[PDB]
Amino acid sequence: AKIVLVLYEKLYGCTENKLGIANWLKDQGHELITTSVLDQHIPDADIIITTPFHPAYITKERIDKAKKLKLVVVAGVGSDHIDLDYINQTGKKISVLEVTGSNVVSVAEHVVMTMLVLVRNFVPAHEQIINHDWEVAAIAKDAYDIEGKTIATIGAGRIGYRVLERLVPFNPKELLYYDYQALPKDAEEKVGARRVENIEELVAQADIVTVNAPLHAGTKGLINKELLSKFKKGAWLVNTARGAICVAEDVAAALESGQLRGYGGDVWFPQPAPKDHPWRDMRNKYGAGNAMTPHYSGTTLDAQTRYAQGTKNILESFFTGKFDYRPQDIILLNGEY
Amino acid sequence: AKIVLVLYDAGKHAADEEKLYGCTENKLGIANWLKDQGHELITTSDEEGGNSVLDQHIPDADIIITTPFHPAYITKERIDKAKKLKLVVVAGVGSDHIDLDYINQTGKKISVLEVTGSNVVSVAEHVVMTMLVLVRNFVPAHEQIINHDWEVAAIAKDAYDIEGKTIATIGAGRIGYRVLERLVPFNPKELLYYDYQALPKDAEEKVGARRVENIEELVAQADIVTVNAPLHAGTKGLINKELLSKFKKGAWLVNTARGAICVAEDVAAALESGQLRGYGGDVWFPQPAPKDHPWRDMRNKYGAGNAMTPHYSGTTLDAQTRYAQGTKNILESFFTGKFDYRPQDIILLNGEY
Repeated sequence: AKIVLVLYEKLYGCTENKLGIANWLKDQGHELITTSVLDQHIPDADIIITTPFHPAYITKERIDKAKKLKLVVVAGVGSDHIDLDYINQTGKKISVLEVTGSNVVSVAEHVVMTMLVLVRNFVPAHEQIINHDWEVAAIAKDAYDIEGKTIATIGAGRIGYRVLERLVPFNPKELLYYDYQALPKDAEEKVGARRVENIEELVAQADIVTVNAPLHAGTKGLINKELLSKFKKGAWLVNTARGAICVAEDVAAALESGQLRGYGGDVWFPQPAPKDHPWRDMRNKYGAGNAMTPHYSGTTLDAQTRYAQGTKNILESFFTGKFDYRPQDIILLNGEY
Repeated sequence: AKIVLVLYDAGKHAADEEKLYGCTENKLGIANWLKDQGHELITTSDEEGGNSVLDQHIPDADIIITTPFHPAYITKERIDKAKKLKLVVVAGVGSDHIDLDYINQTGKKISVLEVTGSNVVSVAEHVVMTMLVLVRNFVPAHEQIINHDWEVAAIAKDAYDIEGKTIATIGAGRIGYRVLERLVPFNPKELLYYDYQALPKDAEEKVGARRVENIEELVAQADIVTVNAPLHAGTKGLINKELLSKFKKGAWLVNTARGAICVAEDVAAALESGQLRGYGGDVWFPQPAPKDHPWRDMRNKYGAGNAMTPHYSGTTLDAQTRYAQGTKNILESFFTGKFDYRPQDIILLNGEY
């Protein structure tokens, strides 16, 4: 097989380290093309490996030109950059696989981290120290405990549920969720969560809201002026799902107005964020309430180790012709959903 | 009765937030209550040194109320002058600014009360937050954003999950234990503790904790170390060059206990050299921290690994509400002559432990 790897020492998901699989592949007798050129090699690539952290767009055109293409692998989780409906439509026997579950703990941790950072007002506290100041009242006047807060998640899938699990020992007043399906009843009692049936009702009673839902027509621009006006005044909002779920200027406006006390997360639209993106400079009235990071929560070194191993497991299932894939990793199995 | 209340001035910040009870402007929310009861409340931030408002009122104060976040040093010399003193209250937890020893050894009839339990959840949250910020490399990541940069690889190269890490606490009291409880669902490899007494086995198992009998073998195996112990002869300068050398290489260290438990320059050294990947916490010595305290500018090889804050973890608005209420409850027990204090609040009761 000819394999095209698109990226950008426990680092793996960069074009210098090659998922740590460069030798794993050559000593199996394969040719590895690693790039950050790709269009040169698509006509004869049997396999294309991508990363959601520097996504190569597997467009309609590229699919067309890929006459040998049998397999696209996402070394991580997220297929937004692959034209899956087109592959499906073509009738071509192209499998698309991802390392389902490899990102979830990492992002769930990031969410809880961000909540604590916003709630406890960590950002301006640390900024005082490094700027050689000390004024405790300036920090404490907007520092709260996460204990006693009502916390709501929009989406209770793999990431959202793991968020709830990590919140349980923090003694929130209550954990709430909105989703398109019920959590299995045992799973629900294990975190003490209560399902709320509509989004407006959910956000109205929440001190902290976290967005853990797929981007689709239903969630695109979901967090807009109108919805934000139904949040508790002074709520904290975290989003590590997708940038496009929020209306960027609407969020910034709600933070400046005090509708939100804080906003944080590591997802942006457009991404990578323009130098001028409103979420870089937005602050609450106290000059804080911003816990934005670049999109990295799922590229910790521990995550990368899981992506590397998972990519090998997928490749081995393909090379052997066993196709003994994990049901959960399959996005398309020979063009089929 | 005359009550002297020593707190910080919050200035502009006390106007911003009604719930900031622990400042001179807001007076623990008890000023009108005391007034309606006919007591005289002197509220001050001026605690040093001799001509101070505190020292002016000491000779006839019946009650002195203090805060760990701006501690009035209730020294032997002040105790001797305080001819009317019957009660010292800590509006919070922490009594190292008060000469308990002298009161107890003399047998002077002075009670010393604190609001036990009111601080613990706040500090425990702060420790877990600080663990996450360090391990996940949050500080330099947030810095990229506000600086108008975007370079994921520069962050990801020193970013880990907390899952699968070995995490050890030095001290398993009220705070150390609540840290362990909050770490359980993060799936660490193992939770460990060092302490001078064992946790009961039910408490140990609730959190999957294993006792390690000495600090050297505790830190030797821990990816993350958190210090949750009182300052005494066993802990003063505990975290020094020698002990640091025994830490797992690239460890993260969190201290929300007392600054003097660490040797400051030793921690800075271990961070620069890579013995520690990160250090964070809200405690300093001296305190407040001088503008040139080494923990301000210290960083790891990548210019990060610093999650220090000023000393505030126990003074969130939620904690202040509990301090203010607990203080009022103590004063009520005193004023009524019931002396129905919560047993856990009593440090000394008329000079006796």
